Amino acid sequence: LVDDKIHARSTGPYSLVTQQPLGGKAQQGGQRFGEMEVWALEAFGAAYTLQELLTVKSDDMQGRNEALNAIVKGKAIPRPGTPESFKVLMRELQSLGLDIAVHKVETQADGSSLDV
Amino acid sequence: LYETISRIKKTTKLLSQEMGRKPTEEEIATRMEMTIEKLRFIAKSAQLPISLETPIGKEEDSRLGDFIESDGETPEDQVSKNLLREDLEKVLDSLSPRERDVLRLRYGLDDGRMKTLEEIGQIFNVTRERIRQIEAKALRKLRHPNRNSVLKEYIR
Amino acid sequence: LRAIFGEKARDVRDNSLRVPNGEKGRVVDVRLFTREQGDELPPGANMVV
Amino acid sequence: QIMHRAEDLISAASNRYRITVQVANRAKRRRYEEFESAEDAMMKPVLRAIIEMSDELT
Amino acid sequence: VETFERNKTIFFPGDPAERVYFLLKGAVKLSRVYEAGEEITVALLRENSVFGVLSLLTGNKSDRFYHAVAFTPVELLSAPIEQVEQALKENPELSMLMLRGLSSRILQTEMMIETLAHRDMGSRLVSFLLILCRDFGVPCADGITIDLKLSHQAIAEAIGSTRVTVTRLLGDLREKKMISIHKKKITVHKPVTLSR
Amino acid sequence: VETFERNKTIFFPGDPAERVYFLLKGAVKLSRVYEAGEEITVALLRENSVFGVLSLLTGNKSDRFYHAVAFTPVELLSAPIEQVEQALKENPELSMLMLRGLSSRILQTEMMIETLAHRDMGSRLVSFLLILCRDFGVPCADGITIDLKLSHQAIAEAIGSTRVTVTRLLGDLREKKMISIHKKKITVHKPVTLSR
Amino acid sequence: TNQFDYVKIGLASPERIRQWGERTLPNGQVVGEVTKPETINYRTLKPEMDGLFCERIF
Repeated sequence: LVDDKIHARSTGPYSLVTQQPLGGKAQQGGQRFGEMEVWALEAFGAAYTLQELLTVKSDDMQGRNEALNAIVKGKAIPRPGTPESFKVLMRELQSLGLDIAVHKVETQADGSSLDV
Repeated sequence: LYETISRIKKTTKLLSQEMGRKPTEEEIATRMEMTIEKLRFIAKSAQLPISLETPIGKEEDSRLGDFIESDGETPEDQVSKNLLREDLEKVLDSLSPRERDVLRLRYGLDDGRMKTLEEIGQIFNVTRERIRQIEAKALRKLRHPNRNSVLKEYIR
Repeated sequence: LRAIFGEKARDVRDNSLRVPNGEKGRVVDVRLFTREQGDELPPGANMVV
Repeated sequence: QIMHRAEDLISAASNRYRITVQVANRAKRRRYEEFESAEDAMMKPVLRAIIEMSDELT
Repeated sequence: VETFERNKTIFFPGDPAERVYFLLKGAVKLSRVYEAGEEITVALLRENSVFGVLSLLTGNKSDRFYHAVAFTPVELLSAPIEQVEQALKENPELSMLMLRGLSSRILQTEMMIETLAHRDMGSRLVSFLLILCRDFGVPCADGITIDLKLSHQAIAEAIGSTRVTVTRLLGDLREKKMISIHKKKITVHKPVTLSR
Repeated sequence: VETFERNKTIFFPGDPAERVYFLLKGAVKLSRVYEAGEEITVALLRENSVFGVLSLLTGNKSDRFYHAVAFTPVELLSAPIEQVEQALKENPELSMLMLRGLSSRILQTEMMIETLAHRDMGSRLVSFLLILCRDFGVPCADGITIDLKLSHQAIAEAIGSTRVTVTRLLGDLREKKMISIHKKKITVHKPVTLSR
Repeated sequence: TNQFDYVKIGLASPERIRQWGERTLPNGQVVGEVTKPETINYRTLKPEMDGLFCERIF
């Protein structure tokens, strides 16, 4: 019956490990945007949404919040950061005989660093 | 404890013999030497954890643990709070800006709970008879309706 | 914010059980379960309702 | 009308992206600047932005 | 049988749980609030008895407009507004009961009246000092004293004092003959007699 | 509709007489009375409205220890003790009239009490002066004044000064530029605003 | 976005591996290593002090 399938989530509980909202059917879940779904976004024109959708409504943790806020404030929202599950992937990989140097190349002396 | 547990199991089975399904517990404690409180503790104590991802059940669709969250908190709380901050801030920060400093010094509004009036008295300008006076003064000031009646709703 | 109200706040989360949303309807029953009420519960639970 | 304007807007302008974004940021300013001036609850800063870019600007 | 500690409040202004209460024991003095500051207590009670007329002033829309106080470790009961609303709506006696208790808080005022805002900060301090000994006093040998563990400047709320409580009272304590102290005690010697 | 000469009395202790004294007009004060050489005039009233708290204090058997006063040319109605007895004994409505009244005066004390409780010959008045124009005031141009001739010490009874305060009343007109005076006219300029 | 440009896939030499958990302290003596395979304690639940959940190294 209809009620058997109705849902909504402004926001709610997240995941454990991977903080992205806890989508399972009973309890404030969230719509998963698989590749083929993103294949309908980047296939379209202006795809910010994409971006953000990928993050602030799922992962930049702090990103999440303070967005939220930022609307409550009454203005726009701030630029995102990097989602989580990246950072996670680092970890694994690193945990497996790696030397990941995600890293910038700045200065006129072009500067090679690394990061968190 | 492993042994104690087993020993209990056997001893309780003896009770079960006379009192089927050993419903006796505290009576079993006459032979268990301890309130069921520990007996039940033992029960849970002797539990083996679960894969966090046994595929759920009634459907092989998913593992477990994928319906909970980490030690983190939802923005909904985060924000509310942070409101508090400023809400306050201004609302305090509209009576005796200097004293307002000590309001954050001898208290929070930053990262001390505290700077013991002692240390604080001199911290701002070296003082002994100008502190708990302006302290209460500050509170009672931002207290009472119109003043405290601003956190009256945001009691966070 | 205590101090201001100097509310010596309480200490107790309060996980009542609430009807979630989108339900109605009379209540038929209850079935309490504790040491006396069958005690059908996980090891260390007190009441089940 | 705004609809036809929205059309004309991008029926004779730069990359349909290129536009938008500049529609966007504009409104961003239209919101940042004139922050909550006329309520705007109805004429969203974006809407403004569009009309003032699809008719005023045109 | 609600209650608190020697350093607390019962409530504020603005706070709409204004129904007649029932100080079961202890004073639980109420400190009527003010704008910038300075709070009388005025109110001060006994066994069983009520305080905080709220759903009663501007109807049930009254704002306490007077912060409260858990003066000593409280002890205070209350009752569903109905008791002073529906249950009161009934026979007068019912309302009268609350009115009699209100008359107590009222009598209290009259008691402060004259004794308070008298003129001198010494006579006045005593004008209700003996009164105090008649309220939470402790009779013992010397005579009807209080004994409650107290300031020098809560006292000042008695006058608008600064050191009078610790200085002038010392007089009555010895130079003048009227009370004595045990670290923070009061031994009213007397109803009148010496020091009168 | 009883009344008495200006600045007379409605009774003395020992003679509660007809318990009630529904003070109608004039707008009239009860001076209290007691050993204290001073006898604060606490009660002060309006149209229609009551006094009479006699055949009730301490469950009756209570004299009106507050020697009364026919303050301005009075105007006061009353009603036999029994009249209220049976009345209140019956439905409360006929006397909800009467408990709303009570409130009027019960609260009439606490306020001005917040003023008198201000131990000082200054602000205490600036606050009290407002209350006046807020009750028997006369708004006119300057603003909400009283217009009732002020007997100087009439305002020194709630303070305790002698004549310094009497030239402080001048302040109101001069430095305070907050009232004026015209064969004892009384011209509160303002709710606050030539001297807040 | 402006934190880095390219990634550097590769291997973790034993120094780099041991360079994943040193957390040397001011007592001056290194850690990050775990000397226990067990997890939280049975009585309380706290993380041993050198097991899979040792705090002082995570």
